[PDB]
Amino acid sequence: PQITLWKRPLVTIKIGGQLKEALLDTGADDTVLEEMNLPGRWKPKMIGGIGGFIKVRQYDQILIEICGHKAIGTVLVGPTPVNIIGRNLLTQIGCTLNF
Amino acid sequence: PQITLWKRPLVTIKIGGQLKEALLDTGADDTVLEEMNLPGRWKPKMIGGIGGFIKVRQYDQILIEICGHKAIGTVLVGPTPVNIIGRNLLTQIGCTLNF
Ligand SMILES: CCC(CC)CN(C[C@@H](O)[C@H](Cc1ccccc1)NC(=O)O[C@H]1CO[C@H]2OCC[C@H]21)S(=O)(=O)c1ccc2ncsc2c1
Repeated sequence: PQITLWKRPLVTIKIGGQLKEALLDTGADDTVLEEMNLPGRWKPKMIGGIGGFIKVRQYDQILIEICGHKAIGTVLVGPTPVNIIGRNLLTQIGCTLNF
Repeated sequence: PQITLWKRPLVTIKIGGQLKEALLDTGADDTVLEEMNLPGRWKPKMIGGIGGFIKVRQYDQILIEICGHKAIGTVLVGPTPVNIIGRNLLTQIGCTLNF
């Protein structure tokens, strides 16, 4: 699909058996999801943005389906106010900026 | 142009007659630039990011050229970690997401 930016680029994703709404975010290096109880091993990490840093849990090789396009990579879980699909997964679904 | 996302989508902008580097950030509602001097009036504003809220100076109707594409809109100036171009200006240059 083609997504205009009049409104936030929110799309439905599937992760860990759950459906969620997430932002297609070209400004996010990594993918950050709202707090969720994923299984498996993880590593602590801190990511910075406007307002400072938040502490997140890094899970590796996590499958996410973004509007039917499958992807697998690193997913950070923490107290983010928004589900954020970052460039690590946007590349995998063939997403591009165009103007 | 068509921009892939294997690298951070950085572009050169011209604002107030000065060239700068900025990040095309579809996850940002607004455009936020690092501390700089801008001519004209400004109002104190607050914006929230992943790490909290910050104080910014809001400049309205500012000319900004992004990759030779002209835009005129609101530009916030404050302690952002990176110069980001938000949807308020991305829409003006006809920017869309495509996958
Ligand atoms: C460093 C570049 C920007 C921050 C400057 C990075 N952000 C992604 C943005 O898209 C962020 C994503 C975002 C969206 C909404 C709430 C919190 C974060 N949006 C944002 O902060 O926009 C602000 C300006 O306009 C306002 O509209 C949204 C908030 C305001 S982020 O959320 O902080 C982020 C995401 C993954 C990541 N991986 C390593 S660092 C890192 C930082």
